[PDB]
Amino acid sequence: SDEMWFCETLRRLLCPKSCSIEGGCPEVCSHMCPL
Repeated sequence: SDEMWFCETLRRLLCPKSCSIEGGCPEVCSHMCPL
């Protein structure tokens, strides 16, 4: 817990959540978890 979350939370904070809903998100959002 909180490990895989942390990366995805960084995603949720630095990337617009719309990325998972509608899209239209910058490619940085994709490599926010390069692990």
